[PDB]
Amino acid sequence: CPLMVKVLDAVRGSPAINVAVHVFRKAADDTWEPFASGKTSESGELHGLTTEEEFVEGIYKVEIDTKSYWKALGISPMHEHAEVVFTSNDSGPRRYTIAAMLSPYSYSTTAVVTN
Amino acid sequence: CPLMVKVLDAVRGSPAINVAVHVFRKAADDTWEPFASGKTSESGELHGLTTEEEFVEGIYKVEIDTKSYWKALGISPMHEHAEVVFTSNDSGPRRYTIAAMLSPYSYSTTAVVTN
Amino acid sequence: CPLMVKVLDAVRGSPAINVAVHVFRKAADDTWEPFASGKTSESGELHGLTTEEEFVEGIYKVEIDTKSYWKALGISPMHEHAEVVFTSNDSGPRRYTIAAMLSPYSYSTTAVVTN
Amino acid sequence: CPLMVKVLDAVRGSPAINVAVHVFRKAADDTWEPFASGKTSESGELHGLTTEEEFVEGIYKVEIDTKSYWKALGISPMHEHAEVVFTSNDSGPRRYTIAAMLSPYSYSTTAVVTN
Repeated sequence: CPLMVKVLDAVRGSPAINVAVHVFRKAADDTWEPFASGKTSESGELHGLTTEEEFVEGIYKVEIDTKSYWKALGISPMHEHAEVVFTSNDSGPRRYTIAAMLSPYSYSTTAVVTN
Repeated sequence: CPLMVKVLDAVRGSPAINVAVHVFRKAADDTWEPFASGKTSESGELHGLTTEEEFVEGIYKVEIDTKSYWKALGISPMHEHAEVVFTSNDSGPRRYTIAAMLSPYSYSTTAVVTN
Repeated sequence: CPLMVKVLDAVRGSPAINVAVHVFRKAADDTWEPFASGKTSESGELHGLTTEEEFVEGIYKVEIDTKSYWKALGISPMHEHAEVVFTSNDSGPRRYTIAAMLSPYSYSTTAVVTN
Repeated sequence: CPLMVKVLDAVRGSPAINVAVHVFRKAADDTWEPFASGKTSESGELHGLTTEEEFVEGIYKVEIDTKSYWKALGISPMHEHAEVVFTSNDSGPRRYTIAAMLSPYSYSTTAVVTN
């Protein structure tokens, strides 16, 4: 509920299905601690990564296995992965949607925060 | 000189070459009057659309024929075109560059206004 | 149901609420005919614009009143609107989700087409 | 010459000036070795990161310090940075340009490979 990840395919105009997503949280010693992970569903959305209790303030990294996605579609991409690093600096009942739009040579990402 | 267009292909990671661009200016009867046109060069850029003298205050529409571009590459796109509508004001800055990033199911257009 | 529109604010990272959206369909005489309209909800989403019975093949213009959105936030924007023009064909998938991400000088738009 | 970075501020419609850029190259032991760095000029462009002789085939990471840019404008952005990882090949086009479009809650990064 507090964190959702959505992956779109800009070449085919479809949800990017079964894309692996890893989320890390920056630890007190500046290292990346593994936090949660999953695969996008048929809608391109990855729900249920975390809970309100666990998703505290911090710096989070979302790494998307775009290369495996493209290769499964018959595409050899130029980007090796997609990575989005963001901060939650607002505790409380805040909901984050991290959306990534993918192409073999490009990505775009948007964060929408709602209450 | 006062109005430039730059177009990139975010799927192939290249300038979008030979893309037709049409510029319109809103007439007193709220219809779009043809103003200028051209096609992008091998660098994805279109220079010389207009002159300082001809480029007066008004509401301008820039339409980039992305559909013909994608079709010539064998790619089925979503959009008929990519566009920006903006107002030229003589109190504001003096050079307008329309920067367009293209993919078959996603585009961005930005007005970059410089002095 | 066949057509959904979502509008996001790239400056604030929030849904764009109460944004007016007009959809037009190109008539056989090359004119733009009013087809449907609505305003985005608190989620930035506009549901129920049309029905399967009404949404036939054709060329559609989705015109988003970004100017009123920005002025309600105290901003006089450079883009006068956002416009997304596309063709629906019946041999392909039938549900279109059109998302637009806004700034006073830029927008990006994504199309997701499902069956 | 072989590697350039260009950054636009899509909220203000202007080149993103004085933006720090760090480039790393993957070493034989899978570690990221610092390769080059610089900052964008008044045109938003960063030239002279490297030379043809030093930019050999390999996997390169380009990290753009978007956080400091927004913070210098008084804005606490969502993202810590914008990054792309790509592979250079000698038997291919020999100029790589990373084009980045920025907003506080949204960005795109594209690799443009030209000859």
